[PDB]
Amino acid sequence: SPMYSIITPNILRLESEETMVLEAHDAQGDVPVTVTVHDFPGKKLVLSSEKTVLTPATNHMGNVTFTIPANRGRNKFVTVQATFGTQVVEKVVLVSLQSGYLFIQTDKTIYTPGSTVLYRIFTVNHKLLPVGRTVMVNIENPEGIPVKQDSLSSQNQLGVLPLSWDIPELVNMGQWKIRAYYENSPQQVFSTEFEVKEYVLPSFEVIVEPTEKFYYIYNEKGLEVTITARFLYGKKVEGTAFVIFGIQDGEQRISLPESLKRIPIEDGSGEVVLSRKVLLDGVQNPRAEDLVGKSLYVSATVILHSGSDMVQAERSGIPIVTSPYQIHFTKTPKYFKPGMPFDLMVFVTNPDGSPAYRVPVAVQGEDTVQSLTQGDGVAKLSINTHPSQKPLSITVRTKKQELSEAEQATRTMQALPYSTVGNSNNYLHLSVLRTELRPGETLNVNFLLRMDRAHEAKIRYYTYLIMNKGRLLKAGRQVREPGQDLVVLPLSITTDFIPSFRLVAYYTLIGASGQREVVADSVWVDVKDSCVGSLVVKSGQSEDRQPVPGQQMTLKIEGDHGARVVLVAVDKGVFVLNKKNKLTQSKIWDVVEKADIGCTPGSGKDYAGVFSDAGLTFTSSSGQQTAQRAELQCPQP
Amino acid sequence: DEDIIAEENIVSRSEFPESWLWNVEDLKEPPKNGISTKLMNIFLKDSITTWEILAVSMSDKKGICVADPFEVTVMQDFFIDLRLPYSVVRNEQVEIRAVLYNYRQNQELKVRVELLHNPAFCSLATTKRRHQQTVTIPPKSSLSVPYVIVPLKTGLQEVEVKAAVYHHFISDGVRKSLKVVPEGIRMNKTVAVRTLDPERLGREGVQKEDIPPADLSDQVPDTESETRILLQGTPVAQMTEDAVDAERLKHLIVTPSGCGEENMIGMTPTVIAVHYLDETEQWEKFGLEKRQGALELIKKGYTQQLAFRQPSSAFAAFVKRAPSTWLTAYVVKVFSLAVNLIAIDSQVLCGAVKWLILEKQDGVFQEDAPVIHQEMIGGLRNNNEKDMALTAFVLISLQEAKDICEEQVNSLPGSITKAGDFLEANYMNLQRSYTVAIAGYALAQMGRLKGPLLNKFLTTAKDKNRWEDPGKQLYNVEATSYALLALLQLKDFDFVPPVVRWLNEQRYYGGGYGSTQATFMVFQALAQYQKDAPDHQELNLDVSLQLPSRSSKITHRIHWESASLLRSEETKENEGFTVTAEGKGQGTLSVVTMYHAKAKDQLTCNKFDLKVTIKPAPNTMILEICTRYRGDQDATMSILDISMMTGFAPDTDDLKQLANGVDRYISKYELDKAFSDRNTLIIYLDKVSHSEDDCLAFKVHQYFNVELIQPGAVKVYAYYNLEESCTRFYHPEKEDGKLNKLCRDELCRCAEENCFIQKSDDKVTLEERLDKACEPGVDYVYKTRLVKVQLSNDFDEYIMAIEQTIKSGSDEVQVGQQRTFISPIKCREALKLEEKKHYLMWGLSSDFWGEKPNLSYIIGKDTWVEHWPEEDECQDEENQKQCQDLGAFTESMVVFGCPN
Repeated sequence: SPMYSIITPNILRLESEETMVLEAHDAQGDVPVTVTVHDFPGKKLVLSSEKTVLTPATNHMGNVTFTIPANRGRNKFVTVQATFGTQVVEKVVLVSLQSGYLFIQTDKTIYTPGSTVLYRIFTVNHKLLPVGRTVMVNIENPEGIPVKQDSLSSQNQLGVLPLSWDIPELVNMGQWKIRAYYENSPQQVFSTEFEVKEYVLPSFEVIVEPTEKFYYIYNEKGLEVTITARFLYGKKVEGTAFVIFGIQDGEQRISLPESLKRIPIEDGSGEVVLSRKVLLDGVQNPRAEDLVGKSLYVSATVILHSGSDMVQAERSGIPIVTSPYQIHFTKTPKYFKPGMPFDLMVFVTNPDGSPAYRVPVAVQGEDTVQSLTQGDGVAKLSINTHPSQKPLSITVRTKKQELSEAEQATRTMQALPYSTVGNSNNYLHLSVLRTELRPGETLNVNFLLRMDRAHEAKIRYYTYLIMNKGRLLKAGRQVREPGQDLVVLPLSITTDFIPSFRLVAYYTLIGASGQREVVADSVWVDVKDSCVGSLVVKSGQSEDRQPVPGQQMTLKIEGDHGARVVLVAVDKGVFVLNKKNKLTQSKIWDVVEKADIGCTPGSGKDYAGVFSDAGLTFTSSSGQQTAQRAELQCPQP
Repeated sequence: DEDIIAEENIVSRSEFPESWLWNVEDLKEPPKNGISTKLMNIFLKDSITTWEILAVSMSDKKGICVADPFEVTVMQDFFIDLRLPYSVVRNEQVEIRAVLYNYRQNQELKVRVELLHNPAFCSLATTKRRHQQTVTIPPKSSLSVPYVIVPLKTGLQEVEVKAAVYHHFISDGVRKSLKVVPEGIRMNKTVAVRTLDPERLGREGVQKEDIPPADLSDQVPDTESETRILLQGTPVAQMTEDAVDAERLKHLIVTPSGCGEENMIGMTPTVIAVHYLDETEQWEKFGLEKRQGALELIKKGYTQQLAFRQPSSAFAAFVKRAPSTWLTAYVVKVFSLAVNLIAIDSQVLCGAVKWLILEKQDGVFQEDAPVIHQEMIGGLRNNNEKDMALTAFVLISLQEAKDICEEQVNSLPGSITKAGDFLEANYMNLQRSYTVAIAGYALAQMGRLKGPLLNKFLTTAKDKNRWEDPGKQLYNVEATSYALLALLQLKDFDFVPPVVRWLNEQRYYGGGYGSTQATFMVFQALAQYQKDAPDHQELNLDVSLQLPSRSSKITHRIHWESASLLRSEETKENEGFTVTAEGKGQGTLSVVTMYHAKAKDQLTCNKFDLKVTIKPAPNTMILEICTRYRGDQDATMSILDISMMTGFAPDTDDLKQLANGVDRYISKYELDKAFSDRNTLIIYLDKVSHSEDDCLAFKVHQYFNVELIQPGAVKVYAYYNLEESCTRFYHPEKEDGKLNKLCRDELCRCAEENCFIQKSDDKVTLEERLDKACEPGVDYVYKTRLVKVQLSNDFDEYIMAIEQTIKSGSDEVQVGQQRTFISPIKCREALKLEEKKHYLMWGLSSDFWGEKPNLSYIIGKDTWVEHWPEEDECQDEENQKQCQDLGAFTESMVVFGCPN
């Protein structure tokens, strides 16, 4: 039988281009395909209708690109119906109302009563490409009450919407907010805050930097901290600093009055130590072990000798730990294939959350399998699983030399067996060389097959699909000859894979009791976070004689052709006062990656779980399909 | 002077934006490997700092990109950092600091620094004399220059300080603004809080609230206020009963089978189940995929029902059996409710309708072939009121199939009308609850259910929530379902919740022996209840303000979508006004007036007591500083910020004695500095007592001599808070630290100019006196005798008797009357006015103070004060010239006057 199967993303978005992949396995000649998208359940309107032909030259695999209009709080669904020849396959897919993304940029981080707030709203879609839509904007006071609403258009604005709001003289101090949302999706609200306060700009900056990014609880030296004060124009600072320490437990802060010190700031630098004794005496608990899990914060006040300027700065979130490292399995699949090599992507970080470079890690009992973390703090550990249905429990430890075993980090995870169709023991395993991947390179994707020889010759190809930013970027086939256990796919990596992509490949056959079987496997691949194009601002003249108040200067801007660039110049004193809510690229990619429909590093409990967890819906004519998804958000709340 | 840049030739820096370059640029230049480079010329501002320039690009093919920050530091070898506060209080003496920076590697600078005069401020800088100082700034160093000023008028005022070095072409200027703020403290009074509800609290639909003007009794003189009128909407979610759980419908999915009647019996639960789950949207918990099969069953049932369709387009249990009226009507009902689900033929439905209409009848229906299953008709089973009940049923089946079979069947509307006529005529005296309910819903579809009929319909409902009649409960459920459908038609949502609640309390989920009607109707009624969504009580407020100071009317439309929107209207005038609201919904009105209130409690030195004394030491003086924290506990680490008097510097040995232990600290930086250019000092305290004054003292030497000494200052605070601080001033010459000024009713004038007019340079003539004293500026010219000299701590008062009125102006003072001439004590020695002496005095009208009943005179820079020699002194030949000149002056001014 010429089995017809369709795959469409778990969730379909409105006003967004969505792709649908169509397959006709075990078929000959041309197969006419007509795809129609209707609303659920009434089918009142035909939301989409495209056509295509499956020819033997295209290996009976084609696609349909369609965009569902935003037609005029329970979840909403649509019926996707593909018709090949006589056969008709329909599937009910969940729909998100989210039109895209909105990013807000205010010129400053803090404002005086009377000043004007200049802000730009960037309106893009899920491909981060500029669109022209209607946006609702709300100015909101610290209490939460909206004080100015507005409704503008992004059309003919090249995805950039320049706005301003005047702050009254009489105003409520505190954290104000701007909240914008697309007109069609009032449930997706993007926000940015800005502080309102009476202030004057400082003339220098103070930096509170501890020796270590953490504090080992059994360190008699205590927490040593360096204070560095320097003017905003570069020159160092002579003065006096008042430094004081405190212990933070969740949201409860306990100041340590005994730890207060006054030190001279000579040549823009000073040093001050919180002794372990003072720390322990301050808290009413002799058990130092209880301090683990809590953090330390440092507050420093620097005064110039002239007494004409003063700057207070703080460094919080300094974890009290018993280990310099911290192991995470947030990038390692929680499902394994019995009898096949199980790959682990260990993620080792410092107590402050930063990645750790060159850290020896190993599995308990398997000292042979000892790897080293990369620049992203990710190491690869492959083990060998025995054929069984017992849950595979793994315990990984750090093996950093010069470090005692009591201070080595350790973590334990568990993985469940990949259930197969009718206990046929047919497995597929995707492995990838673990290394920081960049656009413009090529990645070798290793397809490893396992099955009995009774039906091993039937497998002639794999169907692989790629998910990026929550949509299908690329789909194709991988030819496999009978006898070959491992084949390599040379995948060309471009900028469309940023920030990360999922590769889910599967094969189908007719085996055992004449049953139609589908075996799938997916893997998550991270990519070096960056801009799609590029944008650099540098000096447009001969260096390096420093400019003068009023002096003309040339600015060299280098970016993508035709691009509209928006600018802002801000005094760093502002940042000495407030350095929060600043728009970066990392935050953009953060939002994008958090709006991903995939919920796992790879694989699933069954062949349907692989598709569902990787944000996909598979539906065959024989009846093999993934369960419905009624949750817009990933597990768990 | 020589070899230095003049003040007027210095252009001060004034451009200090926190942010700028809010510009937009497009990259249209010819690409190089996809990159388009754009050179952009910009003019840097006057700030001496580092700028962070941020760029964000948006391309059609590349999307959004946030560039790395580009830093640009701007600097000079030598510059002024003018450290100004955010705001200062009107008429309060403050000290500011101008910090001069010299960042040359190995070159000291002899610098002259000046504070420009500003009429809006009071300082030693006047229009006649400058406030300059020549300091020496060592290489790689800085120096702090204190200026003591007094803000005179409120608003955005300006401070400007300039500096130039000797023997080099190096100068700098800073011109910054600060906010001057009224004496009082920021206050607001909640003038009014009113609830807006026209439909509830208003008469004839309109509600008028009268708002009183604010009290404003303690309002600071000559200050403005702002009254805020804040309108907001009160959104109220309107409640909805929870729809019956989808799982409780799992049993309604039944495979249809049997003949003409049983088929519909099996078709009813499935159709009504799908109809309910579609509206309440519960296919999520039920299972989306199952709905398809559920549809398949309905199709199946329909097709099977087509087999019993007699050639007359009617229906019966069997093909030979006579066609039933009720069964045909019910098929019409179900099929009409099923058009949204499956493919229903128009010919079948409408044909059935046209059949039913002509063999309806008077116009009223007769069942000529009763259905074989008598348990599927429900409440129509009873022998009583066959005609009315059957009429209601068939009619409802017609009106449900109206929009579909109105085009083909032309006799439909008239027939509906005839049936409606009969139902209208014989509605009263029915009595049976079921019939009243079903005929009530039959009549409500036309809107013909009003008056006494509607009254009977409402009163027949027992317990206000159910249509009950002795017999089977299914009849009551069916009847109550019809009645609920009627209430959903009459838009009577005040009677609906009890009914719906009772239906839900029965827990009847359909299905079973003869459940057909009770299954169809209760779920049709509940589905229709979930259809007519009342989820938000309508909000549409029309609120019009009415201010006396406004020509027109300010109106506001409060809608549901923007109910939470704060609608503010400001008014500078303290007014009483009228608010008129009308429309459905609720709102809140808040009138809140901001103003400036006088404060009895001191707004200064609230957390610190500071006493500063300067006394002649046994020119060397003794500075004594006593401070005390105003708290329950001792203060922690604190700062004493001491600025020297112009020309004075602390004794090194005393400082070295202070720095040793005793819970005090003076840095090596301070102790190493030379005696010269050490005009500021910071003494650190480990703690200050709250119980009593902690006192210290040290000697200060006068290394430089100046005619005008600026008061020094002391500022105490705790390190953790600079705002909670205290500042006192000190001055050797008799003063409480404060500069000389004359204040009344929050209006102060500066009094730091020349004592009078000298008169020292050369010598005075007769022409000189006549020419000067004849100017229009000169208001009064008097010959006075010094009666009394009142010595005071602030200003000397000179009680003078106007011996002769040589020239009179504004003041209509007569000969013999007395007038008081006020002058700063510093001038007492310069005037040398002795009693029993005479004087020639003339002055401006701007020297008046302050009103006619007690009008006093101010001896200012333009006040002529000359000693008038006595007659026996005039007999001397040395005083001859002055005597001749004065006598002549008097004669010419009195007799001839000014010639213009």
